[PDB]
Amino acid sequence: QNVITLDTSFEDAKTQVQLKKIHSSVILLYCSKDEAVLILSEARSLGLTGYDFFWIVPSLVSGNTELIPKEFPSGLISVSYDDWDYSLEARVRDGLGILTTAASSMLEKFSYIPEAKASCYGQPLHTLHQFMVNVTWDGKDLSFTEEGYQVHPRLVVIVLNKDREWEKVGKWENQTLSLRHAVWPRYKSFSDCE
Amino acid sequence: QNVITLDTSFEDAKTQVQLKKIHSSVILLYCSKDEAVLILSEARSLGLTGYDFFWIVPSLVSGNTELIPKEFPSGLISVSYDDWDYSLEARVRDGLGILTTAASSMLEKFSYIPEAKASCYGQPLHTLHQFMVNVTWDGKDLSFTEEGYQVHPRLVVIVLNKDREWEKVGKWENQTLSLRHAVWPRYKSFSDCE
Amino acid sequence: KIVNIGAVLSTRKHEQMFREAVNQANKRHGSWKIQLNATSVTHKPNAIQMALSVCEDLISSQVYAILVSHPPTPNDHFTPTPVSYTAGFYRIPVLGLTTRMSIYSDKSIHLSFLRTVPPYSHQSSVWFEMMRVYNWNHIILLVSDDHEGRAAQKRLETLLEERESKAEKVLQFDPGTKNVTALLMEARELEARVIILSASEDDAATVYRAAAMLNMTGSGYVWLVGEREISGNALRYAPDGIIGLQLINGKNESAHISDAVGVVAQAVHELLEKENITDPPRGCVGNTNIWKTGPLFKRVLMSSKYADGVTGRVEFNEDGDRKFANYSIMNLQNRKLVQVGIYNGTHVIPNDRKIIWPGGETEKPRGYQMSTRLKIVTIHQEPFVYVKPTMSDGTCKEEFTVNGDPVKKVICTGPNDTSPGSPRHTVPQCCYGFCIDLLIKLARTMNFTYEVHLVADGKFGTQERVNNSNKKEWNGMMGELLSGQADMIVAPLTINNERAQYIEFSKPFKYQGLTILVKKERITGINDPRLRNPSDKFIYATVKQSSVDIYFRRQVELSTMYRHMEKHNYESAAEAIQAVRDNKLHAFIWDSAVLEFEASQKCDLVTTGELFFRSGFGIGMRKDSPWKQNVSLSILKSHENGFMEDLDKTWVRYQE
Ligand SMILES: *[C@@H]1O[C@H](CO)[C@@H](O[C@@H]2O[C@H](CO)[C@@H](O)[C@H](O)[C@H]2NC(C)=O)[C@H](O)[C@H]1NC(C)=O
Ligand SMILES: *[C@@H]1O[C@H](CO)[C@@H](O[C@@H]2O[C@H](CO)[C@@H](O)[C@H](O)[C@H]2NC(C)=O)[C@H](O)[C@H]1NC(C)=O
Ligand SMILES: *[C@@H]1O[C@H](CO)[C@@H](O[C@@H]2O[C@H](CO)[C@@H](O)[C@H](O)[C@H]2NC(C)=O)[C@H](O)[C@H]1NC(C)=O
Ligand SMILES: *[C@@H]1O[C@H](CO)[C@@H](O[C@@H]2O[C@H](CO)[C@@H](O)[C@H](O)[C@H]2NC(C)=O)[C@H](O)[C@H]1NC(C)=O
Ligand SMILES: *[C@@H]1O[C@H](CO)[C@@H](O)[C@H](O)[C@H]1NC(C)=O
Ligand SMILES: *[C@@H]1O[C@H](CO)[C@@H](O)[C@H](O)[C@H]1NC(C)=O
Ligand SMILES: *[C@@H]1O[C@H](CO)[C@@H](O)[C@H](O)[C@H]1NC(C)=O
Ligand SMILES: *[C@@H]1O[C@H](CO)[C@@H](O)[C@H](O)[C@H]1NC(C)=O
Ligand SMILES: *[C@@H]1O[C@H](CO)[C@@H](O)[C@H](O)[C@H]1NC(C)=O
Ligand SMILES: *[C@@H]1O[C@H](CO)[C@@H](O)[C@H](O)[C@H]1NC(C)=O
Ligand SMILES: *[C@@H]1O[C@H](CO)[C@@H](O)[C@H](O)[C@H]1NC(C)=O
Ligand SMILES: *[C@@H]1O[C@H](CO)[C@@H](O)[C@H](O)[C@H]1NC(C)=O
Ligand SMILES: *[C@@H]1O[C@H](CO)[C@@H](O)[C@H](O)[C@H]1NC(C)=O
Ligand SMILES: *[C@@H]1O[C@H](CO)[C@@H](O)[C@H](O)[C@H]1NC(C)=O
Ligand SMILES: *[C@@H]1O[C@H](CO)[C@@H](O)[C@H](O)[C@H]1NC(C)=O
Repeated sequence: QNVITLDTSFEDAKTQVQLKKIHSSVILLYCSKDEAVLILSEARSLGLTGYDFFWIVPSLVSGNTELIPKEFPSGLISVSYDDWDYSLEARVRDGLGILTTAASSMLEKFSYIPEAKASCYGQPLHTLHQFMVNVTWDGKDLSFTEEGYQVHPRLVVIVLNKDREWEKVGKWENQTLSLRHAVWPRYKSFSDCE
Repeated sequence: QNVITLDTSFEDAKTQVQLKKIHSSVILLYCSKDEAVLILSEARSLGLTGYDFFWIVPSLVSGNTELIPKEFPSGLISVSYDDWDYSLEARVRDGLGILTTAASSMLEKFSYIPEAKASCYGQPLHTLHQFMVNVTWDGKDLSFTEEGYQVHPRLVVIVLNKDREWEKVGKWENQTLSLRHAVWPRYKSFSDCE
Repeated sequence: KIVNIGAVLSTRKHEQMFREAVNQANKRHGSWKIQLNATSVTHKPNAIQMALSVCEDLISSQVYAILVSHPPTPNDHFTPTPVSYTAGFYRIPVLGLTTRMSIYSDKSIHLSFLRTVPPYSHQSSVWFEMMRVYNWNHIILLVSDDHEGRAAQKRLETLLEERESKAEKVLQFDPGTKNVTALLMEARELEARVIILSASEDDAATVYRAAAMLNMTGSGYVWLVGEREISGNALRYAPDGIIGLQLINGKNESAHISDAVGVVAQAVHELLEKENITDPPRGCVGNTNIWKTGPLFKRVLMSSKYADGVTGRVEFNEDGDRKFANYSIMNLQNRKLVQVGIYNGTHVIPNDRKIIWPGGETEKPRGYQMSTRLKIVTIHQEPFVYVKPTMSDGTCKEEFTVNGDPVKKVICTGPNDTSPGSPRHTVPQCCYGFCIDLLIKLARTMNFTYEVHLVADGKFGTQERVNNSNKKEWNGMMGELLSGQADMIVAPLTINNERAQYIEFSKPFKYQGLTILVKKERITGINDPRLRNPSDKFIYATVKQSSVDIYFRRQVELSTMYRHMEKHNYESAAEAIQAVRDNKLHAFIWDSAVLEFEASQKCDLVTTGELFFRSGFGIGMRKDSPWKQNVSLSILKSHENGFMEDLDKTWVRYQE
């Protein structure tokens, strides 16, 4: 069924007509955080949080894993990468590895690599931007795209359990998606009255 | 669809959940005139007043023809026995016809039928309570029921147009409907927001 | 600052009690400048001057709430009506105190009436609570009073809607008549023995006499009545062991008036907290407008919650009735009213006394005296149910088969087809054949007797609309099934969708489909396109009001044939066989094995090659009943062995 768009900050007057067009099972939602809270509260009021009614949201909806807000159905599928396994110390260690790898592999090409800006007050060719398209440290493929993305990052597929927590379900390879549950787990109590 | 009732003066919190489940076209609404303005205002605020939808009400809200609030949807279908073709004089003529028919027909069985009470201070076999069934005066089948109603009563089917007035549309046979307009148009302009 | 409160009251002592309750209502309710005034009126023998005195007193008084507490000494009918109508004209609230008629529950008449007593209809709730104690599910409802008893019947059907288990039979009649014995026979013939009655005194005494004439005080009978049946002359002729209901402090007048005055007092002290307060003026001087905060003050009175009370916790429901009322459950221990139970609104507790039943010992009546006799209806089907007139005197000629096996014949009852066309005798007759021997095997399996009768008119039964109000009804064998005249249809009944919605089906004992009988030039079944648009050379039809009619009414592409064969439908199958034998037809639509049997009888009769609607003949059954499991298991036991093959060797496989 065609893509449902919203006009403005909804009065629950005209966007409700667009939401009543939905008779399918799985709904994809792409909006900001408070907009997701309002739309999921509306779908709770519309009864669109059922056992057959699945919701798959990106990391832009979730934001962070240490804060899980209210009005999320217990069984909300999210795709993010904020993992405790890829911890923040490992994050900054990989960042230092990428920076030192770029500086070292550019040092073999050009000598005067430290060329910094003087100051913020009082008003470049050998740059590291055009160099680290294919960079690799500790065997981890941390190469950078033209639009500033990791080529093979660690995509983590999580769900909301029966105790208001985000359980890690799936990890993602370079091509395949390594899943944990072949049979889809129900998560029957998405809310209370179900 | 489901039969939706209310509990109290609506909080627009949980009765709204009962109203959001409605997605079919035709809605039959049974509530008083003091309640119908608030209920139709809540329906208009939730987008339940499209020209795909239809609202048919009984004579409980359609009272005074002059008193029409702005919250009535242009396209409301009501039914009332108030006929502008039969005024009060024709109705009292029909009532006198019923009374004289019962008096002249009951006289053929027993003579001294009228026996009035003497006075209202300090307190019968043949009555017209069980004789009113077989009455026919001037061709009008004005027969009565066991519950006290009419067997073939005069009904009027009215609509609410865009001119914010009531138009006499549907008249009545012995048992079935006679529509002036077999074409049912949109009656689309509830307001300019469609 | 004053508040006037009117009161319609009987005595002179309770006038002093009302004034004392007004004085006690002004005791602890604050030092505010409001006061409470008392006004009391007495009886008049006629109600017109009662309403006249009430309006002349209370128009000049400007009261807010009126208490009406008429005790019925001469007549038990409608004495608190006129004050209620008079104050409901101006939408002034009336608190009824002694009346309990369910006509006051409908607020379409009484616009501004409430009462702190529960009516008799909520007794049905207790009667629903009588079902969960002893696990009863089938009841027999006998409603005498047509004034308020329909409301109690509606409340009982509303409360049994949650279980989705209807009553077995409800009965309504007119109060005043005495000869109601046929209603008692209809209550007798059913398997349940739970009898629920709501009546006045005199009709209850009448049905008590007529039940004492008909052994209805014995073992197994359960009598369950209300307050109006355990008093008056009905108490003098009441059957022993009866279970009745009684209001705890239902005629204690003083504490009842005091609790009502406390309710009115807290309603007034809540009403003064709000603004936009008006007064109902002197209505006799040109005042046709109602009091403007009428529904507001009524909404205050409806949602008025209380935890104080001498009688107990008083609370109004969504219809203005007393919630959670304590009831006494009384038993009649040999013409002695004995309290055996108490009723809080959610649960029943019996006391240390034992509930002596109307029969023998103290064991509970398992009120399902299930019948070993089953009413059997069937139609005359020529390969299945042979129906043949008796030889000498109500008896069958003992005929033998080809193996010397005697044909197991039964004495059924066969009426003729046209009852005004001929002198109709309704003589007994002989029934045998396929389905009759199947029924004899079923009665051989489980210990139950049977009474085979036949249908009044030769139709299976169709969903046919009646003329007045366009209402749907049923006829035929299904019409005699749903009317209680039948219990188990053992007949060639075709299983489809519209029948299984209303009745239940066993597993099918015969598997066959629809086919075409012709005279032999090929036809090749339903897929001949020349029969799709028939003419005067294609004269074919089916049996009037058969399953073929419904099956061709559902399928829309078969509508044209359905618009043709509706002009030539026949009353029975053998008439169609005799018509097509003389070439007055060209084809016929009927089931498979019947037409194969007719082809085995007559060589010119030819069945076609195609076959459609592969369905099954099973046994037509009732609703939820103990004849669902073992009947299907006995049919399946007849399928697993060669007994169905032996029945085929009797008539189905048998050629001539
Ligand atoms: C308070 O109630 C008393 C008793 O009902 C009222 O006194 C009556 O006033 C009427 C006025 O016509 C007299 O005819 C009666 O004689 C009085 N009572 C008796 C003795 O029956 C009194 O007027 C009320 N006061 C107010 C206005 O609050
Ligand atoms: C039931 O009837 C009895 C008859 O005695 C009454 O109860 C007594 O009423 C008097 C007068 O109001 C009170 O002083 C007593 O407190 C009551 N009895 C007790 C508890 O001793 C009353 O009319 C009715 N209701 C009650 C309270 O049972
Ligand atoms: C009437 O009221 C009492 C409470 O005073 C009810 O007792 C409760 O009943 C439920 C269900 O049986 C229990 O789960 C609660 O524990 C009970 N509470 C108390 C405080 O007793 C009682 O059920 C009601 N009906 C009767 C008379 O049985
Ligand atoms: C249906 O047939 C079964 C055959 O097993 C009957 O079940 C037995 O009948 C007794 C009767 O008291 C029951 O207590 C048991 O459930 C069964 N036997 C035992 C001891 O297991 C069943 O009664 C039949 N139902 C009817 C009457 O149609
Ligand atoms: C990495 O990218 C550079 C261009 O920036 C390219 O010249 C080089 O061949 C690549 N590395 C490999 C796979 O040799
Ligand atoms: C993709 O996956 C593996 C890691 O699982 C990686 O080493 C390699 O680059 C890729 N190999 C394949 C199968 O293409
Ligand atoms: C009513 O009276 C008239 C008298 O001709 C006649 O139609 C018939 O006897 C009666 N019909 C009914 C409905 O009783
Ligand atoms: C009612 O039926 C009669 C025929 O029985 C017919 O003459 C009459 O016109 C009908 N009345 C109406 C309102 O059509
Ligand atoms: C009227 O009274 C008798 C009394 O036995 C009752 O059986 C019957 O139902 C009524 N009518 C008759 C005599 O059939
Ligand atoms: C009541 O029961 C007896 C049982 O012997 C039987 O004669 C008949 O069914 C009834 N007789 C009466 C009316 O006493
Ligand atoms: C209450 O009274 C005030 C003053 O007369 C009035 O303005 C107001 O309309 C009333 N309350 C309502 C309906 O808001
Ligand atoms: C019923 O009786 C019990 C026991 O005296 C009491 O606790 C309860 O409040 C009573 N309920 C009412 C409303 O009379
Ligand atoms: C039923 O049928 C026959 C023949 O139609 C008819 O004469 C009679 O009324 C009934 N039975 C008897 C007694 O023959
Ligand atoms: C027949 O009924 C009797 C009495 O209930 C019972 O003893 C017996 O088991 C039943 N079955 C047979 C053998 O027909
Ligand atoms: C209803 O009309 C039908 C004809 O369509 C007729 O057979 C029947 O007798 C009428 N009344 C009843 C008793 O249903």
